[PDB]
Amino acid sequence: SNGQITAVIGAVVDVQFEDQLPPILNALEVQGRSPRLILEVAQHLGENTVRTIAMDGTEGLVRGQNVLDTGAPIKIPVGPETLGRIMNVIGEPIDERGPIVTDKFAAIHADAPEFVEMSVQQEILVTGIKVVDLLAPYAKGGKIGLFGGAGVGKTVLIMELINNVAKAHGGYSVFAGVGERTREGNDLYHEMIESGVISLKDKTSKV
Amino acid sequence: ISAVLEEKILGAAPKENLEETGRVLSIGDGIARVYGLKNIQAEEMVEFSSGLKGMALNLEPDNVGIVVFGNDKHIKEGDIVKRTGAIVDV
Amino acid sequence: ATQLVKAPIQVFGIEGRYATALYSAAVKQKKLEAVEKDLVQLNASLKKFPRLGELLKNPTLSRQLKKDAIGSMLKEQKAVDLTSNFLDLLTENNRLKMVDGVINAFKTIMAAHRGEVICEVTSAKPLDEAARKDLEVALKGFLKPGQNIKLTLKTDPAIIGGLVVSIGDRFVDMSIGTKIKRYTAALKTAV
Repeated sequence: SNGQITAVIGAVVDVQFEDQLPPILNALEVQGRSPRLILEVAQHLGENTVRTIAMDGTEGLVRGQNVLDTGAPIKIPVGPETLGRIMNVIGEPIDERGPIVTDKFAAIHADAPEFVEMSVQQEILVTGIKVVDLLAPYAKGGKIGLFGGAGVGKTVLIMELINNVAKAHGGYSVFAGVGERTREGNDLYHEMIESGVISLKDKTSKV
Repeated sequence: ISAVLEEKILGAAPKENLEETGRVLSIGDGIARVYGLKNIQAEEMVEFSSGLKGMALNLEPDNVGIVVFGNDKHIKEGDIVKRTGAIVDV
Repeated sequence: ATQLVKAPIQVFGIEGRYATALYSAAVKQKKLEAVEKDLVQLNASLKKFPRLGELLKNPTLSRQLKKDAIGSMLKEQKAVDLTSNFLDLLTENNRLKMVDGVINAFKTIMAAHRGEVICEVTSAKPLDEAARKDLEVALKGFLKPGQNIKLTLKTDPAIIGGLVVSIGDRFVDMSIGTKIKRYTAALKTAV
């Protein structure tokens, strides 16, 4: 369950194992990195070595460095404790608010629901916004495109969607800033603090 | 004396019927390359250890490229793949 | 760098590099004939049992098992330290899958070292008595002193008659079948 780094080419790390080869999409932790480097196995190359993609920077790595296989995919913390927090890809808190103390961890690669687990009725998710609930209704499980540029209340609409769903339906929300700018992310986080959806020390967070 | 030595050398390794059985050299993205399956045919259905199905599409000199009829998470490198003996049918 | 006869042949490739390094190592010491005969015995043992070759050329098996099997089958051949180190170097770099090539490359040496030039003679029918010995006499004058002839004989009725002789540097097609073929081709293309 312990391997060694064979090759380092950009964000691609080839790591060679001895006894047990980790499966695809498993997470391997580099043992010499102080901000810990998690590598996700993308493919098996044969010869007991696997090709992995890096979740963080790669400068300073040396060949032969010890990598520990977790035996599972990237398990991120989940629960009510992650509400109002900011996490990176691997679940570490990056909002300087302390550790995320939880009891539930879940892998980020799971299976889709089956054909018998799906409802035949195409129910709509009522969101309490009159123009949305009348002219362009939101379907449960659907794909929704929210347009808007600068100067329009797109952020305010997003937070109103979060607040109305948490109030009318009792369901929370998750925001995922996939490749977002740091300035826009900081503005969104401070607007979420100001408008009360993200609440510090009150545990009334909704996103 | 020499023949017994080479028999011991052969017996140091496990016995595998590579004509009808194969070991997964690499499994990923629904496509598995296997060492073995010497009597496999083109487009022939195969069964994995986990119960999944596959189709032998590429007949390469070194390995056999098989497209997996299902998720590849249930297949590990070194698993046993056996021929169904027939082309893919429904 | 390496002290030798400075490439008696022109052998290329990574397997040629390994064979020339082994030749240099076995000519610095007086172990050239010993390493030649144990490599011949090793190649004969690999061709005798193809299961050993499949065991060596298996990427699934670890290299420690391969070098243990190599040492086990070299103990019974009563090998020397040079060929043991050569096979350990081959299995260290995972290049033992081409172990048939280097030995063949090592068979390409000790032909120019011993002066043996490969000659191939093909006839319409196999002949003897008045043949063979006069062919050897004719081929003996084709070499500078210090060189020998290694002759391989072939038969093929498709050449009608004559002889097809090939040496390691030149070829001659003085055969009846090719002669009448080009004569008929000339007659068709001209008349």
